[PDB]
Amino acid sequence: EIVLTQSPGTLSLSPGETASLSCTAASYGHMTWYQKKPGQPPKLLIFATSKRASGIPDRFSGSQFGKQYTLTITRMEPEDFARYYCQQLEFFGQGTRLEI
Amino acid sequence: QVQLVQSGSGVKKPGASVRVSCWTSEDIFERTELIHWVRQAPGQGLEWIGWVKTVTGAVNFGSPDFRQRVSLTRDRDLFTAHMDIRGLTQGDTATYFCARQKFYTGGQGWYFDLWGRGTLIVVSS
Amino acid sequence: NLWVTVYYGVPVWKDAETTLFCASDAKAYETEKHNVWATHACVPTDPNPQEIHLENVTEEFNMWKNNMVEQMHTDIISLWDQSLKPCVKLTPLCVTLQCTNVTNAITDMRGELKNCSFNMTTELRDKKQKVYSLFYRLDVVQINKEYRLINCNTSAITQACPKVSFEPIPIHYCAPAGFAILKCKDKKFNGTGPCPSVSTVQCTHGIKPVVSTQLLLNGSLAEEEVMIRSENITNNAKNILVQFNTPVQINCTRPNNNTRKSIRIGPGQAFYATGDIIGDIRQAHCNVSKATWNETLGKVVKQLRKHFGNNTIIRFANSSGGDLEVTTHSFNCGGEFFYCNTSGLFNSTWISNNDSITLPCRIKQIINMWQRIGQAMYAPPIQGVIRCVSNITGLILTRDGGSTNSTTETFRPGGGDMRDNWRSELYKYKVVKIEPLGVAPTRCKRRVVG
Amino acid sequence: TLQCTNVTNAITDMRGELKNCSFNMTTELRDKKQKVYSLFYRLDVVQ
Amino acid sequence: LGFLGAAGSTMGAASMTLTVQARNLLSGIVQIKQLQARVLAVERYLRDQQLLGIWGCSGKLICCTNVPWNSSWSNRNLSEIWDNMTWLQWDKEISNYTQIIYGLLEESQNQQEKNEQDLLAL
Amino acid sequence: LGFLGAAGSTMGAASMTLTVQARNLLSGIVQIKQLQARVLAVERYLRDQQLLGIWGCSGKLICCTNVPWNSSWSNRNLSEIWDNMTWLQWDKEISNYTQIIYGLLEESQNQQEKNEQDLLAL
Ligand SMILES: *[C@@H]1O[C@H](CO)[C@@H](O[C@@H]2O[C@H](CO)[C@@H](O[C@@H]3O[C@H](CO)[C@@H](O)[C@H](O[C@H]4O[C@H](CO)[C@@H](O)[C@H](O)[C@@H]4O)[C@@H]3O)[C@H](O)[C@H]2NC(C)=O)[C@H](O)[C@H]1NC(C)=O
Ligand SMILES: *[C@@H]1O[C@H](CO)[C@@H](O[C@@H]2O[C@H](CO)[C@@H](O[C@@H]3O[C@H](CO[C@H]4O[C@H](CO)[C@@H](O)[C@H](O)[C@@H]4O)[C@@H](O)[C@H](O)[C@@H]3O)[C@H](O)[C@H]2NC(C)=O)[C@H](O)[C@H]1NC(C)=O
Ligand SMILES: *[C@@H]1O[C@H](CO)[C@@H](O[C@@H]2O[C@H](CO)[C@@H](O[C@@H]3O[C@H](CO)[C@@H](O)[C@H](O)[C@@H]3O)[C@H](O)[C@H]2NC(C)=O)[C@H](O)[C@H]1NC(C)=O
Ligand SMILES: *[C@@H]1O[C@H](CO)[C@@H](O[C@@H]2O[C@H](CO)[C@@H](O)[C@H](O)[C@H]2NC(C)=O)[C@H](O)[C@H]1NC(C)=O
Ligand SMILES: *[C@@H]1O[C@H](CO)[C@@H](O[C@@H]2O[C@H](CO)[C@@H](O)[C@H](O)[C@H]2NC(C)=O)[C@H](O)[C@H]1NC(C)=O
Ligand SMILES: *[C@@H]1O[C@H](CO)[C@@H](O[C@@H]2O[C@H](CO)[C@@H](O)[C@H](O)[C@H]2NC(C)=O)[C@H](O)[C@H]1NC(C)=O
Ligand SMILES: *[C@@H]1O[C@H](CO)[C@@H](O[C@@H]2O[C@H](CO)[C@@H](O)[C@H](O)[C@H]2NC(C)=O)[C@H](O)[C@H]1NC(C)=O
Ligand SMILES: *[C@@H]1O[C@H](CO)[C@@H](O[C@@H]2O[C@H](CO)[C@@H](O)[C@H](O)[C@H]2NC(C)=O)[C@H](O)[C@H]1NC(C)=O
Ligand SMILES: *[C@@H]1O[C@H](CO)[C@@H](O[C@@H]2O[C@H](CO)[C@@H](O)[C@H](O)[C@H]2NC(C)=O)[C@H](O)[C@H]1NC(C)=O
Ligand SMILES: *[C@@H]1O[C@H](CO)[C@@H](O[C@@H]2O[C@H](CO)[C@@H](O)[C@H](O)[C@H]2NC(C)=O)[C@H](O)[C@H]1NC(C)=O
Ligand SMILES: *[C@@H]1O[C@H](CO)[C@@H](O[C@@H]2O[C@H](CO)[C@@H](O)[C@H](O)[C@H]2NC(C)=O)[C@H](O)[C@H]1NC(C)=O
Ligand SMILES: *[C@@H]1O[C@H](CO)[C@@H](O[C@@H]2O[C@H](CO)[C@@H](O)[C@H](O)[C@H]2NC(C)=O)[C@H](O)[C@H]1NC(C)=O
Ligand SMILES: *[C@@H]1O[C@H](CO)[C@@H](O[C@@H]2O[C@H](CO)[C@@H](O)[C@H](O)[C@H]2NC(C)=O)[C@H](O)[C@H]1NC(C)=O
Ligand SMILES: *[C@@H]1O[C@H](CO)[C@@H](O)[C@H](O)[C@H]1NC(C)=O
Ligand SMILES: *[C@@H]1O[C@H](CO)[C@@H](O)[C@H](O)[C@H]1NC(C)=O
Ligand SMILES: *[C@@H]1O[C@H](CO)[C@@H](O)[C@H](O)[C@H]1NC(C)=O
Ligand SMILES: *[C@@H]1O[C@H](CO)[C@@H](O)[C@H](O)[C@H]1NC(C)=O
Ligand SMILES: *[C@@H]1O[C@H](CO)[C@@H](O)[C@H](O)[C@H]1NC(C)=O
Ligand SMILES: *[C@@H]1O[C@H](CO)[C@@H](O)[C@H](O)[C@H]1NC(C)=O
Ligand SMILES: *[C@@H]1O[C@H](CO)[C@@H](O)[C@H](O)[C@H]1NC(C)=O
Ligand SMILES: *[C@@H]1O[C@H](CO)[C@@H](O)[C@H](O)[C@H]1NC(C)=O
Ligand SMILES: *[C@@H]1O[C@H](CO)[C@@H](O)[C@H](O)[C@H]1NC(C)=O
Repeated sequence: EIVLTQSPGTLSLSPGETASLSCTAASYGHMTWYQKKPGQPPKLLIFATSKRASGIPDRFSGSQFGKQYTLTITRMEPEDFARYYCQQLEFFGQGTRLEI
Repeated sequence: QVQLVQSGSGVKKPGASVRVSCWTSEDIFERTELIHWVRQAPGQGLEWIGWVKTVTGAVNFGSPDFRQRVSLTRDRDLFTAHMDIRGLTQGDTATYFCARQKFYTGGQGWYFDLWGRGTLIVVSS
Repeated sequence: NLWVTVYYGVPVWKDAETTLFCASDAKAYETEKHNVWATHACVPTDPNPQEIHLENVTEEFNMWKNNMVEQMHTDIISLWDQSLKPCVKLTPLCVTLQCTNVTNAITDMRGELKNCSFNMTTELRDKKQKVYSLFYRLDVVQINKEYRLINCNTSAITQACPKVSFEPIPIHYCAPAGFAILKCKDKKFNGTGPCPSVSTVQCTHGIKPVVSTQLLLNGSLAEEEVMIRSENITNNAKNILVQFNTPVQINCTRPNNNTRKSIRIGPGQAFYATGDIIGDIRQAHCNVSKATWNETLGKVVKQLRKHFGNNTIIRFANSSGGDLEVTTHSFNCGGEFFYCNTSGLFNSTWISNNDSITLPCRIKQIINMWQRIGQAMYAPPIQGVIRCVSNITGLILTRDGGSTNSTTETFRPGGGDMRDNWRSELYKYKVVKIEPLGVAPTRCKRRVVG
Repeated sequence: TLQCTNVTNAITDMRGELKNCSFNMTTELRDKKQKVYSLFYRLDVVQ
Repeated sequence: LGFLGAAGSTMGAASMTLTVQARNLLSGIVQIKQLQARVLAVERYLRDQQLLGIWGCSGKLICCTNVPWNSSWSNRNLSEIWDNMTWLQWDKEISNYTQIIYGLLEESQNQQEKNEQDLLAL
Repeated sequence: LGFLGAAGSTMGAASMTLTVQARNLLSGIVQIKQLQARVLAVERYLRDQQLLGIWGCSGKLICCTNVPWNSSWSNRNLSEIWDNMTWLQWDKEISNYTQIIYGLLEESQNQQEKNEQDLLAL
């Protein structure tokens, strides 16, 4: 059993529709999300509590039930096309990528 | 989005040791409970290495493969941190990052609010 | 029809923080008038038994949010600092030292002691003197014959006052009027969540300001069986309080009739330093009963399996590194500060399905309390005989992180944050405020005659 | 006692506003002294 | 039942101990942060007396008004409240009704009765 | 009117706000020179309450005596005082003999009333 896994994985997206990414984990707990672009350090998007991270321009949101958390991104804006990762304490997922 | 000042990059021979370090202003450093290190290998997801406590210097590593080859230190009067890696192998080529957490309440999960630009270590012939 | 009525004195309370009153044993003060914890004036201990069992009352507790810890911590630091203000101010002491290792010693070549000399000031501006005396290796660094004190670039090194005892004195905390302290009576309580049975007490009892690192010494003993408590169990940043149900006894000693020299370094400015040592010089150490320790760990292991499963392996290991204060067991015995090698206690693995352990120790005279930056205290030497006996009541442990290919988990000594010690005694108590105003319906009309 | 002259080899704006002065200052050790140098404004010093 | 022993009893039964609660440091009476604590206890005590004075209930543990009870505040029976509940539960039950009730007691009873009584006295 | 709105208004109208004034820190209730200030507020409150207790006026906003008003100290119509004056003005007219008035409240009413009540009681 892998402690933290992500889905759907890399997908094509169309701007104007709202994105949805999701991941699951062993046991239960708070979960958080980061955004990463090539050549750059990652940045925090959502606090592990699901509260929006400071400095984020109100395009990101999410919630959880059971062992699963879902992240959504407003209107699939191209500015946010990036690698995305889940984190649960010590573990990181394999990540996903936004394409078009 | 405050950046941590990161040390430079370079290339090492197998078996060589290397030091990686980062610096901040005193009003950034004092607020930090833990300084964490992570590794980003090409083609891989992000890997946790370990952390050092800013107050006591206590260290908690991830895989034992790091524990035997990695030592973490901190210096509160210089507002810095250092990572000492020994026994480098070709499999250790990766970008390494300095990152920090200022959350003092449990049950809130881990956070990495601050990041350095990171540095590249290349191990080769 | 019903009407509003008012009831003054209603027995309702709400969670609240308020400053608590310091209380202690006046007789302890009489035995030592300058004791730092006893203080010159305080509220009496109020030993009187609890009147109230609060039948049919339950409520939520959370020891991790218990602000009594912060007040205890603040007061302990404040008393310590205040007690040092009268002290001699040894700052002029930092001069170039010129020296070599101790020679013509009987010995136990240990490099722990050096025989050093320097140009020190005197009562007169015009005169200088050579002090000599001995130093511990831990207190000095090389500039190779030239040396400096290890904390000489800090704001000050000052002598502990020669007539102040640091022996822990019980401190009780009492509610202000209109407030009360509630105590959870549930056996083997988590320290968190709903408590099945509570009671009311005017003050806390039995709490002592005992400073230690890896092993809490002389604390309360778990009521029935070893308790494992933590803020969480998945977050490896958090410490675990082991809470033994039985004590593990330890003897600690220090050799050997070390003499003391009194030096004036200015008008009336007494400076104390280590003089010659009579007879053999041995490394300081402690004995822990091997059998007692082993039975004790077995009990801890049984409890850990409750959180990790019965198909697990529990491994213990020594410290991962960091400051001397976290990597070793530190304690104050007889006024001397010891740092001991505890690795002999943790070299074991536990798998589901007259002897003793001797622990070597080291001594330094310069102490930076509570990891404070820029300040240091110089302890004057204790004149030659240390004998100390203690009760180990529990450990502060951490768990190694990282993924596994197995059910094996590894635990190490950790923490070093003194607030975790205070919490191990204060978890039983909660502070609330009493709110008299209340209203309820009756049939009365408040008839009025005018 | 400070021993000094005007700032020299400066790009400048002879303004007498800045002086380049040196002195023997104490150190962390009673036995050692150091040369500090650094600059002073004219308003803060007298001959 | 002693200090707060009444908390384990019904609201009706608890009324027997109101004096005991008044004695047990509700008064603010003592047997430089310690000085501030003493001052605070006094301020809290006097405030509550003022509120009773505003209601015209001063000097009494139990006081009535002509302000009617709102059955919608609790949706519970008279005997249910007095026999099947504790004061701790009750406080939570009507806890958002303090602002209105407190205002009504002053406006509907105390200032009005005093004005009407003055007119009789004239 | 509201707090401080009331002082300016005719002495009669002001009576509607007596509780309002009591609530708005007149009572001295507090929400190291700052500590001294808190203590003094308490002393001011208790002193005035003691006067009311002496007069038998405690617990009341409006309290009467059997001592006649000294009309020579005010020289105005009853309705003139209540409708055409403020309390700020009124205080100046009767300020000089105020020591006498306070003494009369004790001597002419309370010392004698308590003695007579005791005689009836025994
Ligand atoms: C855990 O608890 C144990 C027991 O309570 C505790 O050990 C005790 O420590 C105290 C203080 O070190 C010991 O008391 C000493 O007893 C000797 C007996 O002759 C006295 O001479 C000592 O007096 C010294 O201090 C005086 C202060 O003015 C000086 O004037 C005098 O000259 C001495 O310097 C002192 O009273 C006590 O005997 C031990 N008990 C045992 C069983 O050894 C232990 O330290 C506690 N552990 C921790 C971590 O606190
Ligand atoms: C260490 O910290 C962890 C958090 O970082 C703690 O994890 C929490 O543990 C509790 C208890 O097991 C979990 O509660 C479960 O929640 C699920 C579903 O959630 C329901 O409620 C939400 C409210 O918004 C609702 O939206 C959902 O639809 C559900 O209605 C229940 O099914 C379970 O029965 C149980 O209640 C927490 O979920 C879990 N984390 C979070 C974020 O909830 C962990 O316990 C801590 N460890 C300790 C204290 O030792
Ligand atoms: C106060 O004085 C102490 C003692 O001199 C200072 O600590 C010393 O700081 C230096 C510089 O960081 C350390 O040097 C290091 O030595 C290792 C040796 O292998 C070398 O690899 C490093 O590159 C570096 O040169 C020195 O070891 C250290 N001494 C001790 C005993 O830890 C301290 O920094 C001073 N505080 C100040 C100036 O604020
Ligand atoms: C430290 O060094 C001093 C100085 O050498 C030692 O004291 C000397 O001992 C010799 C022999 O008895 C005397 O002749 C000297 O006069 C002593 N010097 C002074 C200043 O008293 C001292 O014993 C040494 N300490 C040790 C070896 O622990
Ligand atoms: C005090 O003793 C130490 C040894 O315990 C001396 O340092 C040693 O000096 C020799 C050469 O003479 C070296 O080969 C050793 O490696 C040194 N040891 C260490 C730990 O560095 C020391 O010089 C003596 N006294 C002083 C003032 O240094
Ligand atoms: C540590 O030393 C103490 C003595 O200082 C030991 O306690 C004594 O043990 C003897 C054994 O025959 C008893 O007769 C004494 O009555 C004990 N003294 C007491 C209990 O105060 C203690 O057992 C030693 N600890 C260890 C682990 O050996
Ligand atoms: C801890 O145990 C050791 C070993 O038993 C004690 O050291 C012995 O002390 C006796 C004292 O008469 C000596 O005769 C032995 O030779 C010592 N054994 C050694 C040096 O290996 C030690 O004193 C005990 N420590 C205490 C009680 O604090
Ligand atoms: C430690 O020092 C004390 C003195 O401070 C020594 O006590 C001496 O004991 C002998 C025993 O017969 C007496 O004759 C001496 O008069 C004592 N000294 C004093 C100053 O009175 C004690 O013996 C010393 N211990 C060691 C190991 O030398
Ligand atoms: C923990 O215990 C081990 C022994 O089981 C200590 O031994 C160290 O082992 C490493 C192996 O590479 C050596 O390089 C070290 O030199 C050994 N000791 C020291 C002091 O360096 C280890 O030190 C112990 N950790 C502590 C005491 O913190
Ligand atoms: C703490 O105690 C352990 C155990 O005694 C020490 O480990 C020793 O390390 C040296 C390193 O050269 C080895 O040669 C010994 O054989 C080890 N002893 C063992 C394994 O029993 C460790 O060095 C001590 N740590 C410190 C800081 O002194
Ligand atoms: C370690 O714990 C034991 C057990 O609680 C302590 O011994 C008890 O001390 C009390 C003191 O009033 C006695 O009444 C008990 O009868 C003792 N229990 C025994 C002898 O089994 C011991 O003193 C504690 N050690 C320290 C240093 O506090
Ligand atoms: C706490 O609860 C118990 C019940 O569990 C109360 O016991 C009551 O005792 C009276 C005595 O006449 C009986 O009439 C009641 O029926 C009992 N209650 C129940 C539920 O059986 C006890 O009085 C309660 N504590 C307080 C302070 O009231
Ligand atoms: C402040 O001045 C205004 C304006 O004069 C006062 O308004 C009075 O309103 C009542 C309403 O019935 C009228 O009968 C009055 O004639 C108005 N003024 C006067 C002077 O009579 C207002 O009441 C004044 N506020 C006070 C006195 O507190
Ligand atoms: C100490 O002072 C003397 C002069 O009084 C000087 O000769 C000596 O060199 C100084 N220190 C040492 C180690 O010599
Ligand atoms: C501690 O909390 C856990 C989770 O609620 C519970 O299962 C356990 O029984 C508690 N322990 C005690 C002593 O109440
Ligand atoms: C501790 O107990 C275990 C058995 O549970 C035993 O195998 C081990 O040798 C003991 N350790 C000792 C006696 O030091
Ligand atoms: C330091 O003292 C010496 C004493 O001779 C003096 O010559 C020197 O000028 C002083 N400072 C400097 C910078 O020269
Ligand atoms: C009772 O609640 C209703 C809610 O609409 C309110 O209108 C009514 O005035 C309230 N009664 C009292 C006495 O407050
Ligand atoms: C009181 O009990 C009676 C029982 O018939 C019920 O009809 C009434 O609604 C109750 N009053 C309440 C719950 O306020
Ligand atoms: C007070 O308001 C909160 C708001 O959600 C409500 O949940 C609570 O039940 C209310 N309490 C009362 C006594 O009405
Ligand atoms: C009150 O008004 C009447 C009007 O005739 C006047 O005679 C009387 O003296 C007045 N009383 C006073 C001013 O006290
Ligand atoms: C009050 O006394 C002062 C000072 O003697 C005097 O000037 C003033 O006229 C008096 N006022 C009254 C109302 O009697």
